[PDB]
Amino acid sequence: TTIKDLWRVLGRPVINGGFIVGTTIKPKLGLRPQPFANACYDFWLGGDFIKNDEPQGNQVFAPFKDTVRAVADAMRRAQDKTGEAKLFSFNITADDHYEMLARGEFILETFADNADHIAFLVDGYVAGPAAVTTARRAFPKQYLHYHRAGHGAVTSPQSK
Amino acid sequence: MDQSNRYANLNLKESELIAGGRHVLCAYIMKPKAGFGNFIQTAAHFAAESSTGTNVEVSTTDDFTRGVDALVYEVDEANSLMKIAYPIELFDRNVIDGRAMIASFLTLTIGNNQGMGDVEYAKMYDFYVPPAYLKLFDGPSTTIKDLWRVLGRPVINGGFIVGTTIKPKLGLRPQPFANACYDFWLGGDFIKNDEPQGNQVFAPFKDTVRAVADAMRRAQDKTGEAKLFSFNITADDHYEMLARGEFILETFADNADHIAFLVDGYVAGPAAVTTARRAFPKQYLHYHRAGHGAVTSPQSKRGYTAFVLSKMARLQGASGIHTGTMGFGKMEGEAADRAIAYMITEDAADGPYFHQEWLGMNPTTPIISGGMNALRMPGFFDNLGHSNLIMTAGGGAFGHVDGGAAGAKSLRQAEQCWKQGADPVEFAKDHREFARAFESFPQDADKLYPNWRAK
Amino acid sequence: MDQSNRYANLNLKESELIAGGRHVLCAYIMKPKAGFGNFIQTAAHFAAESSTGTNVEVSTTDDFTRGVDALVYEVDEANSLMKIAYPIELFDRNVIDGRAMIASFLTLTIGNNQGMGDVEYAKMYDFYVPPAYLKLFDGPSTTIKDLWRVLGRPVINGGFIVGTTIKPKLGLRPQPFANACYDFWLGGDFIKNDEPQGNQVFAPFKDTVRAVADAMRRAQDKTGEAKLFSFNITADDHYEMLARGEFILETFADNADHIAFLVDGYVAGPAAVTTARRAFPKQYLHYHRAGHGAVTSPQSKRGYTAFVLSKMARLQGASGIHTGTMGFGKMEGEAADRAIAYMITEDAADGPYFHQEWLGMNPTTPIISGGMNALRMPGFFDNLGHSNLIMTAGGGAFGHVDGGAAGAKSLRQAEQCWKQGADPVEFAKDHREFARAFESFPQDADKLYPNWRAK
Ligand SMILES: O=C(O)[C@@](O)(COP(=O)(O)O)[C@H](O)[C@H](O)COP(=O)(O)O
Ligand SMILES: O=C(O)[C@@](O)(COP(=O)(O)O)[C@H](O)[C@H](O)COP(=O)(O)O
Ligand SMILES: [Mg+2]
Ligand SMILES: [Mg+2]
Ligand SMILES: [Mg+2]
Repeated sequence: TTIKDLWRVLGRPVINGGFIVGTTIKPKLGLRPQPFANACYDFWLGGDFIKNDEPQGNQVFAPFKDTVRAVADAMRRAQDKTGEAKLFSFNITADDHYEMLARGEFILETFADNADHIAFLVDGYVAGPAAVTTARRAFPKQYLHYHRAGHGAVTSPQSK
Repeated sequence: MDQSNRYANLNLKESELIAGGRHVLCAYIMKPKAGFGNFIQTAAHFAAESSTGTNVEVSTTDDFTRGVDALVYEVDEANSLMKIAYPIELFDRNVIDGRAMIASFLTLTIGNNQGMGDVEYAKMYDFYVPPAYLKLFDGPSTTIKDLWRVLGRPVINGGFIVGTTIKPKLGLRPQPFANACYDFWLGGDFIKNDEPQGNQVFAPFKDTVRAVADAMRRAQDKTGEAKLFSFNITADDHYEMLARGEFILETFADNADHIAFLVDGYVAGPAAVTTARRAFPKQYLHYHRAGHGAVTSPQSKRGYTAFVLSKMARLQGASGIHTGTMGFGKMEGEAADRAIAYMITEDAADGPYFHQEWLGMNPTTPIISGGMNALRMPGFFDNLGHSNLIMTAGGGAFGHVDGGAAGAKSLRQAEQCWKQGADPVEFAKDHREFARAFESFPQDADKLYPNWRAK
Repeated sequence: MDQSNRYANLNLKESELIAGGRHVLCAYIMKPKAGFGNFIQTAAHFAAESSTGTNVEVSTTDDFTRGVDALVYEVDEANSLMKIAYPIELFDRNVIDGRAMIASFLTLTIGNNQGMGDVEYAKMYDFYVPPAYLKLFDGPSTTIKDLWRVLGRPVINGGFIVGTTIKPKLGLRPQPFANACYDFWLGGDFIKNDEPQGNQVFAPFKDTVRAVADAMRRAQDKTGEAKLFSFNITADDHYEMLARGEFILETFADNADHIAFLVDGYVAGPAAVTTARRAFPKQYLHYHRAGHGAVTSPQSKRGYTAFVLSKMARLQGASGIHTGTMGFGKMEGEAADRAIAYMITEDAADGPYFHQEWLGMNPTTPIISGGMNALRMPGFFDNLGHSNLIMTAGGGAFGHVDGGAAGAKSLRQAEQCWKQGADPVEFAKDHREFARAFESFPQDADKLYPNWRAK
């Protein structure tokens, strides 16, 4: 999957479809499910793309399924309001391969006719190539968002 | 009962329906049966039985239902033409991934309406899919580009892939089968299972696959060239399809990307094609269409055309599909079928009724097969205009007087001749295998190149 | 070119081929295209392209291949009849369980031969399967018997199942849909999804299943009788079919054995039917055949007949398949189609050309649908000879002047009328719901019972 598949969903030209306006939901952690979805709604009124901050997942104060449901609702309300398509990149990073599947499958089922508006984010450096490949091979039809948190430990020029 | 007031609106503009992007348009050649309704009444009933209605009024109908009625927006009784617009909301979607299914498109647009007692016949010649519906289809994940890469050819316009079908269609035991594979590969690139070849009692699946894997390695070592095979994994049982595919990929090991998977999509159905498409997206999906002639034939006035079948196949995710020899081979076909090739390869193309933008959806390769040989190829390429495709000649190769290997080279040389724009008879003078194709099929040479006995 | 020497042996006796039990026999109505070979030459080539050969001689052919050739063993040009014997060794088998697949049968017996350029048309009217091949097919695992048991009827000859299809075909949102279900169930037994109903954006699958499950519980409490529903689980993607099937069974819980699974077997293909058959063998498999008319119609001279389709469906494992209204409804059909019902229900039955022993393979129910109502039912039953079947009337029930519940009862009473051998008009005097069907469909009542308004 490429930006082209994101351009197509947005109704942009598939060749040089241009700039995708995005944000990361902040606070990095701490927003409970509905406050999270409200911020998503607010940004989508002016922007295209929203990613989970890299650690956001299934924290005790923001349960995964409740948060996904609220975000799906926010997407529908924002698209109804603006008349334009909106995208979200969900973090499905996990140690357990089957947890990654369970997260991805629930998201795609929840979003339903907006399923192709969904990207899957993987913390590829800390979880490893194995996590990246899990998402790549299980969900090839969903835009695979490689997040590289932790990479700086080696990639920094300070490192030799 | 007359349902034209509800299911017909000829004041609708086709250009506005397209621009709106909320409708699938279908163009039919339909004729009402005598002793029922007139053209519009029948067309209206047709639309109803294909969307929201039945043959009588029901109390359960509400205003929301009426909003999604399929509408007859254009008719031309003189040419028996009928055009229907389907609100895209009608078509079924997967619960698991929100994507489209061609089975739904088929059920509504060409299902029960094919059995209506008040219709004599009705055939779909074209359909239009808008972006919002188009982007929900799988589309091809693998293309000829990936075959070109394995062969070491340029990934852009990598050219002609010389192929064949193993003959006998059935009867070769595992090693005789593999020996035929080895022989052809000495001169050619591509080999497919004949469509019924699988796990016959006299040619067990695993033994045949093993022998062919060995044959591939021996041919690649001998020639120093990469070789391809398209294995039939068609089955009723989804898990049989997986088991066959998985064994093939494991057996071939480091040659696993040399493997294509063949599916008899028309008789086994869209479900079988999708099984292969979704389970093995990294393997070239070879859509074989055996049985299609029952409806696509011009002799038939029912079902859908070969154009329609090919266009559906692209949405389904076929890496390549058989498009026929366009009148140059043994099967029914027309030169005008070139338009079928263009519709499945280009990003923008014209159908008989609708222009289609594919929005960067991957192309489907035209696979040329059916009584082709070296002599018939130049004419075929002239009509199509390019050779960026797969062509197979079973009889044309193994029926070569000098054997399968020579047969393969005759196909290679035949395309080189067309590419060079040379005269076939003159070209043959400096190309033995191609020249020997004249003697292999003298009846063809006599008809195609009168007074060829120059040699 | 001329292959009659190899692929034709008219000295073969059909009785010995049958007694031999080593051949699948197929009967075609074929016409050669003008300007090619005669009948036997064309039939021979037909056999070649359907078994071991191609349109030319190949060097790879050995004596073993010659042994499994399909043979033309009978011809009658005057009647355009052609009979071919296929050695059962030709047909593909599963690696995983050694069982048969109908895809192979289709690919060989009615695949590529439907596109041959030298053939004008060819249609299969009958086929024979010998024991050695017959026993390798799944057959039905669930039958009407399992529905009768749920209803509390005798498991042998449990009688008529009063059914309907929910109309509008599409457009009812979840709760209006469930309301229509509840209403009909007050008078009827069985409800099926209209064939395209699934997971439309305005009627999400899981919400609809939930609403229908609630409707079933409410209707059963109210009536004190068991109620059945047949859900469409058709999809391109095998896993989409499973996801739908599993959710339904879990949702209905202690009513799970009240559930049938409907599959559009013709457009989705044999692969889809088999997915449901093998994944849910304990759930009634409802084979819906939308699209079939494109080949089975007598207007078509290609493909195969409805008889052939039905016979295959029994092998495939269909619990029931639509067999049509046999001329009494809105779809194309003839009274002689009664023979189709007999072939799929009995252990021994005659086809147009072949007698078939089924060796105790489970029966397939004749499912009657298409423009039926209370008024049309007696005539239909007279021609068939029994009412041990499922009949649905969508428009016939929800088009009833007093609503779905009254519609349901009118169908019940219509069958009660026929079984009692009473005169419909006289019977109506003491059965209001049935009498009100006359007023619901006055054009039907006028022809079927001319002076019904007098009384
Ligand atoms: O069985 C055959 O006849 C072929 O292997 C061709 O063999 P030859 O090369 O020996 O003729 C192909 O399956 C047909 O061409 C299919 O037809 P289409 O491509 O029209 O669907
Ligand atoms: O969509 C329909 O028309 C039906 O639900 C009948 O509705 P009605 O009762 O309102 O006519 C059935 O699918 C057809 O009968 C199929 O034909 P067949 O059984 O011949 O395959
Ligand atoms: Mg971050
Ligand atoms: Mg073939
Ligand atoms: Mg129906």
